[PDB]
Formats: sequence, C-alpha cells, structure tokens
Amino acid sequence: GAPPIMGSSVYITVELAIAVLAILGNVLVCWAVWLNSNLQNVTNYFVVSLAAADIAVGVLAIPFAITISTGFCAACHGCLFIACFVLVLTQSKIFSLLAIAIDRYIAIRIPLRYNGLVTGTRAKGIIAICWVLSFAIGLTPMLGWNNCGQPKEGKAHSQGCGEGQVACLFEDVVPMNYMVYFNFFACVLVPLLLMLGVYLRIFLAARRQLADLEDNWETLNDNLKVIEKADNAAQVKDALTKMRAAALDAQKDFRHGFDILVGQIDDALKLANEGKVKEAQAAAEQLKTTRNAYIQKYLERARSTLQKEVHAAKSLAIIVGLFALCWLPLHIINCFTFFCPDCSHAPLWLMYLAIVLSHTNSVVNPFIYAYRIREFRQTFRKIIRSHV
Ligand SMILES: CC(C)CCC[C@@H](C)[C@H]1CC[C@H]2[C@@H]3CC=C4C[C@@H](O)CC[C@]4(C)[C@H]3CC[C@]12C
Ligand SMILES: CC(C)CCC[C@@H](C)[C@H]1CC[C@H]2[C@@H]3CC=C4C[C@@H](O)CC[C@]4(C)[C@H]3CC[C@]12C
Ligand SMILES: CC(C)CCC[C@@H](C)[C@H]1CC[C@H]2[C@@H]3CC=C4C[C@@H](O)CC[C@]4(C)[C@H]3CC[C@]12C
Ligand SMILES: N#Cc1c(N)nc(SCc2ncc[nH]2)c(C#N)c1-c1ccc(O)cc1
Repeated sequence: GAPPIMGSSVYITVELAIAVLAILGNVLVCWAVWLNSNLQNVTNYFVVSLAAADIAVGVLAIPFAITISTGFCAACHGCLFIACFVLVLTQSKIFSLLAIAIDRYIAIRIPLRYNGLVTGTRAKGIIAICWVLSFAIGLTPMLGWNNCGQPKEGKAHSQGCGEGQVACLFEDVVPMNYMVYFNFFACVLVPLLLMLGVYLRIFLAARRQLADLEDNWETLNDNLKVIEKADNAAQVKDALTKMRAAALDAQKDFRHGFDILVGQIDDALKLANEGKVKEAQAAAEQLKTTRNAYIQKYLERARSTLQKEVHAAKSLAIIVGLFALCWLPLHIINCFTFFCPDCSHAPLWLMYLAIVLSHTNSVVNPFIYAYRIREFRQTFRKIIRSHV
C-alpha cells in the first residue's frame, strides 16, 4: 500500500492552507469591529466571539488535528485534551450563533425594550458564561467518559509507545457514544434546530409587522373614500372613529404628523356629531395633505427598517446554514460508524475530507460579512487599502 506520508503530506498542507485563511479572515473581522463604531453593537460582540473561536481553530485546533492523525505515542489523557479542544471551540460557536438568533429576535419583536434589555454588559457576561460552558461540554470526556480505560495495547506496542501510553488517535480515546448522542444530537443538532425556529419566528414577525403596516395604510385611505362618497352625517362619524383608532395604533418630526392627523380627525368627527356633513367631508380632506406629507413617510421608513431586519437575519441564517453544511458530513459519518457496525468504515481519505471541510467553516464567516453587510465590507476596504 502507498506510503501514508504521501496522503498525510497532502492533508497537512491543506490544513495549513486553511489555518492561514482562518486567522486572516477572522482577524480582519475583529480589527473591523474594533475600528468601526458602527459595528460596535451587542449583536457584533457575538460575531467577535465567533471570529475569535475561528482564529483559535487556525492557531490551535488545526495543529492539534494534524498532531493526532500521526498516531503518536502519548499519555491517554493528554491525547484526550488535544482531541477535545476543538469540541470546546465548536461549542463556543454554537452558543454565539444561538445568541445571535435570539438577539435578532428580541430586536424585531420588542424593538422598544431592546436597548434596555440587551446591553453591552449583559452580552459580555453571556459570552463569558458560554465559553465556560463550552470548556465543560467540550472536555467532558476528560472527566471519565473516554476510552482511556481500555487502550489498544497491541497497537501501542506496535508503535513502541512508552508504558502508560497510547497511539494518540481520535477514534481510540474519544467514545463514539459521546460523539453521536451527546456532542452531535444534543450539543450541535438540537441547537441548530432551535436556531432554525428562532429565524422562522423572525421572518414571521417581520412578515406580520409589514402586513399590519400596509393594512393600517389602507384603512386610512379607504375610510377617506367612504367620506368623500357619503351623503349622511353618521356615515362620516363611523368612518372617522375607525380612522382615529387606526392612527393611535400605527402611532405605536414624527409625532407632529400624528398630532396634526388625530387633531384633524377630532376636528372632523366633531363637525359630524353636529350634522354638518359637507363641512366634515371637506374637513376630512385636510387629512390627505397630512398623509401625503407625514404618514406616507412614516409608512416608508418603517417598511425600510423591517426590510433591513429581514435581510440582516437572512445573512445571519446563511452563517448557520454553512456551519451545518461544513460540520454535518463528519457527524453523519460518525453516525454510520456507530449505528452500522456491519458497514465498512468510511475510508481514510474521506475522513480526511470531512475533517478538512469542517475546518473550512473557519474561513467562510469573513466572506459572508463582506458580501452581505455593507458596513463590514466598507470597513474591510479601508483596512485593506490603508495597509496593503
Ligand atoms: C498558550 C497555548 C499556546 C498553549 C498550548 C498548549 C498545548 C500545545 C499543550 C498543553 C497540554 C499539552 C499536552 C499535555 C500532555 C500530553 C501527553 C504527552 O504524553 C504527549 C504530549 C501531550 C499530548 C501534550 C501536547 C501539547 C499540549 C496540548
Ligand atoms: C450535508 C451534505 C453535504 C450531505 C453529506 C452526505 C455524506 C456525509 C454521506 C452521503 C453518503 C455517505 C456514505 C454512504 C455509505 C457509506 C458506507 C459505510 O460502510 C461507511 C460510511 C459511508 C462511506 C457513508 C459516509 C457518509 C456519506 C459520504
Ligand atoms: C437534517 C439532518 C441532516 C439531520 C441529521 C440526520 C441524521 C441523524 C441521519 C440522516 C441519515 C441517517 C443514517 C441513514 C442510514 C443508516 C444506516 C443504518 O444501518 C444505521 C443508521 C444510519 C447510519 C442512519 C443514522 C442517522 C442519519 C445519519
Ligand atoms: N469525529 C471526529 C474526528 C476524528 N475522527 N478525527 C479527527 S483528527 C484525526 C484524523 N485526522 C485525519 C484523519 N483522522 C478529528 C479532529 N479534529 C475529529 C473531529 C471531531 C469533532 C470535531 O468538532 C472536529 C473534528
């Protein structure tokens, strides 16, 4: 069979290529948020915790991965730490992603209270807590859910390992029920599904809010039509009680538009509760000069912001769908290894490829920002032009 240093040299070189890009891309993210106070929101503190976990993939997890494919003689628990450190960092990224979905959900659903609820100080406390939980979850095998107690000793003597040592291989020290049940199903897959729901709720609340907005608009204008085209005084009253309510509704330079608007409706309602039909129909035309000059322009900045929230949460959902794509192959292969012991194990080369793919996720997030977030892309250019 072919000398394995040939296939390894390829896998290593690829891994190092990827570590290089991971560091750069994600240092630039971080340098970006540091420098551009437009990018200094709570949402982006999570983006930074995400970029830092990806820098750490290049600086550490990927060298660890290179190390543990050699099979080098190593004390079992030390081999377990270099095997598990990547699980810690990946768990950090799930928490950061979930935090971002939730943040964006709070932002669209209770925009009024978002500044007072989601503050820079609570964000940073959540980030710290999640990093501690990621170390706990990711290094749980250290605490005894491992295969250290049953070393492959024929394989350790074949390699001259010291007494106390193992060939340091991932599938030899980390149990596959840990990886399938605990790490995949419960600590990755369940969080992804969750993140998937949150984003459904965001797109629904935006879809609904925009609906309400353009409904209200049409109440405003159809009740005007009812008024031009009545010839009876209690018709006009009925249509202005409705206009009025549909105005204190949409309420919740801006306010002088609704001040005027409800005022003119209070003017015209009052004519109409006197029987002056024509006097009130031409009073309820004064509204139209007020819609044209104020209400249409609140309609429109409010639609603008919702379309911006929607587009932002699609950008962020793409970050989560690419996480899924990069990591799923590897889990899906572990599922086969574990659930079908009748099946031949996936070949070495594919293991290599699933692992490499999982690591490329540490290169995608920076490209996403740059293609999808005008403020990150403008800031990427300033840094790239001024320094290179
Ligand atoms: C601040 C950063 C750079 C610290 C990096 C520390 C890393 C490189 C260290 C910390 C703990 C170390 C491990 C501790 C124990 C063992 C068992 C031994 O039989 C082989 C080496 C091995 C597997 C070590 C490899 C290197 C290691 C993972
Ligand atoms: C998320 C997207 C990209 C889908 C991922 C599909 C990949 C991971 C799937 C599709 C077909 C799968 C293979 C189908 C059959 C076998 C034979 C078995 O003896 C070992 C596992 C192995 C080799 C599977 C490994 C995982 C596999 C390659
Ligand atoms: C949305 C999707 C990607 C969620 C995850 C799907 C996973 C859990 C599913 C998709 C395909 C499934 C595999 C399909 C075929 C086999 C072969 C059988 O002998 C053991 C179960 C096993 C190995 C399944 C395990 C679970 C599996 C890997
Ligand atoms: N599974 C799994 C798994 C595995 N069997 N091997 C390795 S490295 C040994 C090796 N390198 C090339 C061929 N074999 C790694 C790593 N890192 C994982 C792994 C596990 C969880 C992750 O979040 C990321 C990666």
